[PDB]
Amino acid sequence: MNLTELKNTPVSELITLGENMGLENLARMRKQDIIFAILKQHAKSGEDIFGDGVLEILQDGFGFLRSADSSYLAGPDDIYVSPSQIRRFNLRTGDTISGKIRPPKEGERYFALLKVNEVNFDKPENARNKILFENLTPLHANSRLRMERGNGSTEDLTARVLDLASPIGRGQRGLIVAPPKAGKTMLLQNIAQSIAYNHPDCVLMVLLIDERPEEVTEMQRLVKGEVVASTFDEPASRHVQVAEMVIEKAKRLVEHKKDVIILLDSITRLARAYNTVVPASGKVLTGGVDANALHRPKRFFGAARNVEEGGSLTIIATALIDTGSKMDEVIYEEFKGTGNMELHLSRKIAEKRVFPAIDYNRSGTRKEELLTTQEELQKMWILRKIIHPMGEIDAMEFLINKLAMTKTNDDFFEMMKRS
Amino acid sequence: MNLTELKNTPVSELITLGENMGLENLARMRKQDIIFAILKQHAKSGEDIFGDGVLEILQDGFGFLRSADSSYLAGPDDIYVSPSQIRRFNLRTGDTISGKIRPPKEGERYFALLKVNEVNFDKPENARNKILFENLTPLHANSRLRMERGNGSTEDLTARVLDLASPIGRGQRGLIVAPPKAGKTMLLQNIAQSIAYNHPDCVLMVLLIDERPEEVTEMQRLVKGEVVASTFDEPASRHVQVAEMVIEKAKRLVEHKKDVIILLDSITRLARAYNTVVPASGKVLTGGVDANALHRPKRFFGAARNVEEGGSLTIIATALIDTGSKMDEVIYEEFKGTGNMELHLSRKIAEKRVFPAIDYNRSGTRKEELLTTQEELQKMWILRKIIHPMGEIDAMEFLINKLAMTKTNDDFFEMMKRS
RNA sequence: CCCGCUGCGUGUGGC
Ligand SMILES: Nc1ncnc2c1ncn2[C@@H]1O[C@H](COP(=O)(O)OP(=O)(O)O)[C@@H](O)[C@H]1O
Ligand SMILES: Nc1ncnc2c1ncn2[C@@H]1O[C@H](COP(=O)(O)OP(=O)(O)O)[C@@H](O)[C@H]1O
Ligand SMILES: Nc1ncnc2c1ncn2[C@@H]1O[C@H](COP(=O)(O)OP(=O)(O)O)[C@@H](O)[C@H]1O
Ligand code: BEF
Ligand code: BEF
Ligand SMILES: [Mg+2]
Ligand SMILES: [Mg+2]
Repeated sequence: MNLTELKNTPVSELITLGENMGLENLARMRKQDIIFAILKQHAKSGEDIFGDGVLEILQDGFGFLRSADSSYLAGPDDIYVSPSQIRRFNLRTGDTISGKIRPPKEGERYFALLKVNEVNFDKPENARNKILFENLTPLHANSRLRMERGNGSTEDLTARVLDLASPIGRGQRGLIVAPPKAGKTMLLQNIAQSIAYNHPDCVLMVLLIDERPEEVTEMQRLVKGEVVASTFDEPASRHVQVAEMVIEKAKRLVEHKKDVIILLDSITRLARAYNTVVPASGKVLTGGVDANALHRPKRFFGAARNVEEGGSLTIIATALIDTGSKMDEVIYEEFKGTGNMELHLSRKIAEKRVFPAIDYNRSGTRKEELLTTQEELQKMWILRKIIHPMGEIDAMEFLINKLAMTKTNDDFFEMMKRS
Repeated sequence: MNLTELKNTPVSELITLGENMGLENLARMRKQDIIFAILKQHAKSGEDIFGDGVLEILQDGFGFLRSADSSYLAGPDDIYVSPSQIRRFNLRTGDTISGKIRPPKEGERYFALLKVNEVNFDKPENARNKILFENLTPLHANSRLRMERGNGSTEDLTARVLDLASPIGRGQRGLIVAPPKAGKTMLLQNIAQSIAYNHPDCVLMVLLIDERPEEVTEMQRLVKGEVVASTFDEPASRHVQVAEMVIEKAKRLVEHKKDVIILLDSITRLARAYNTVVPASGKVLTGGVDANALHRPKRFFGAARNVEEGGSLTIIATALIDTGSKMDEVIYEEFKGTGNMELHLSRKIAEKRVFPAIDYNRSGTRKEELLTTQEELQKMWILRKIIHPMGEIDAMEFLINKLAMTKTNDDFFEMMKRS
């Protein structure tokens, strides 16, 4: 029992609940009004009411608990938190809070809360002395996020090729670059499925920025976890603040020694939104990029790291290259200077239609020896040496038609060694 | 005992110290409060507290001894030095001062220095009669900094190739120019190891401006010297302040006839920070560079020189090219006009996964006859004549698989002359 | 030969 359940419950159920116990209503107004009336009558009955939300701090000192359904923006229902509670519990923006709430008093249009009992999914006083995110000691990615599933399915081929080309570890700063219609979004979907299957302990938060609504619905339907989105019909500031809220929530989760994974549908459009919202400095680089536009995107992308104290933040963002515009090229080569994993998809392999359309020679990760073991690293070395002389197309066809009949990558390696 | 000595000890040790013979405390507050309390009680005994720092002189006349843990920035404990002491000892910004401090009394908000005992690791009676940095007569580099080792290991190979392409001397202005992912940071790490092993007498300082925090941790746990860092999380103003503090410290050390070596993880990011901080003048160069933006980067880079009076300052920095934005192109081609040593790494050799990915033909140093012997220069000329016709990837493969079987460069030259 | 001390425009986006 909490505010969220009543928010997501069907209108018929809540109208019946108000009808039998409570004053009758014919439901001539909005559902939120009926929810407010039900909350009022339940508070009058004397029963405590629960509430949940992700905290966002305002410049005055008070904060609002935004809801995930509204994609963490302001809305009609936003629990108010006083600066006194924030100071007492040392809360920061992005800290999810669950606790007892109260209906608004006179002159108040938002619910308030009197007690908290779940701060970032644990007992609240643990927030008294936790090490801050910027105070953690970062490290190179040590643990490996194996995307391989071993079921032998056709979609498992993309995960296997991902494992072979550019290994992904915990705390990786990854980029997936390709021209449009080259297989980016479906690669992200396959990555999300592999994460959900292999690594259920990780907190997967798929963030879509400046993307088509149909893809938003597809992600919400076929992804197990949390999906937040901001379609392309929304302003740039919308995308900007959604991204800030998501990254702050991820940082707060990491502060509690959690493994957090974020999949970004496109970092190029996030950089474009940041450029649009940035004040003009009078200096413009190649393309339309403002000189000071890329600081905040750099911070957002570089929030991903491997923490020695425990937990990690992985970010896998897609990007556009070879689109005929220097904006995308400069964005890619500027985020190439801060990322770790790089995966290239080429339109030539996509037109030839052999999927996944991965450019093996142009894709790799930094410090692969820290993820793969010695024998696996040597096998990867041999495979890359064999693949490199061949072109992209024939190498991809040879690899795909060479590991398809093999269930596991280890068996593929040993069969390469045998033959 | 020093103040920094109490900083470096764990909180448990200092709280036990404060509990066994000092006032009892259960440590409910921050560490700095305990440090202040124990220092005040120790001064109340009638003895003398000690401390140390690096001097930064404010525009009003007084100064503060910043600490390395705060990246030589304003922290919550900075020993105050009166203008009288500065005038007495002719102290300038960046001087490392160690001496007797006193606790803050009423009206005093930070610690204060009353007696000094060491200025730049020397008695304070030598700083009054020294020659300022700007008055030292500059000179071309004469003493060679041998990066070679007798190990024969693979990691030595890179250093060896450096000794063949661009010899490095004391007082050089180095530029490791390459696109992203070419190998600049690993090459800088190898240079740091070579400096630490071959030349332990040189003062090695590593400056990382706007780079990955994991690389900062790797430098800290790998470099045998001093590491000062400012990751991309910080703004450009912090970057420039840290840069000026480091360069002032290096200049003060050079004024005492010391060999100082500075390694810059990226001079391009420093130039970008200076461009963002500089006031607009209405004139913008191609690529988005302000017209008056590169003067201070020029001063920072040209602070490196060989001093005839004794000592030297050697700055080796990494730069960026082929990013797709002409900002980096103009920055590199402008720093090439104020440097001595250029070492180029090509992205395509890196994609071949052949390391080091040095561009031998585009790499060289100015006035190499002053750093090498006659026979060594003759052999280097012969090798360059051999290498020049062949392609860059072929050249690097030939060089690597030719000097892999020789422990030193002399054996490589002997086997090339013989065969 | 006697002297008063010291926004937009342009540029940058731009080939
Ligand atoms: N593994 C795959 N199998 C079949 N088609 C694919 C695959 N990956 C991508 N595609 C094709 O890509 C097109 C859409 O591009 P998508 O993969 O969603 O990334 P993006 O839209 O970002 O380019 C679809 O028409 C789909 O047919
Ligand atoms: N001497 C070397 N030996 C082996 N690998 C190297 C060497 N130098 C660079 N690399 C490779 O380069 C990657 C790191 O590149 P880095 O130097 O960080 O790029 P940048 O020069 O743009 O900072 C690592 O994954 C590493 O495998
Ligand atoms: N006539 C020459 N003989 C030998 N070396 C030369 C000659 N002219 C230039 N160099 C080489 O060029 C380098 C200096 O170039 P410099 O003339 O300073 O460049 P800039 O033209 O930018 O001033 C020296 O290291 C030297 O080896
Ligand atoms: F067409 Be997709 F955006 F590569
Ligand atoms: F990718 Be490197 F930092 F240029
Ligand atoms: Mg897409
Ligand atoms: Mg680097």
